[PDB]
Amino acid sequence: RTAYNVAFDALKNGKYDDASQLFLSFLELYPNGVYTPNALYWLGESYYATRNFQLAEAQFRDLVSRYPTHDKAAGGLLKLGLSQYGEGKNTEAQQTLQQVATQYPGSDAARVAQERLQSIR
Ligand SMILES: [Zn+2]
Repeated sequence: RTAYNVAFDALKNGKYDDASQLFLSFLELYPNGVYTPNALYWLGESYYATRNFQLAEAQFRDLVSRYPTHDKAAGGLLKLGLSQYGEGKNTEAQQTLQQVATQYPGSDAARVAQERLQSIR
């Protein structure tokens, strides 16, 4: 049990403010560790959960940029687009959701991105 687990447990319990502080703290210590991509993703999700779309955008963008082949990257790009939609940036959001199907064809994330894209229209 380490700092990642302490952060993850706050998230599991729906304590999003605590989880954001703890994952932010984790990322200060681990700018490029084994669980860095995971932490960027979950920090993004913590922010997304509380409609902090600008804060979420930074985390998901970083994740996809730096770890494009990581397990979390497809979902990260999906949530980047959803965060941009949350910011009211419809053009940029549609572009990003389109990117999920292009860069991560066949992924669960690509499917969801297409569903959300059709709803945005
Ligand atoms: Zn934006």
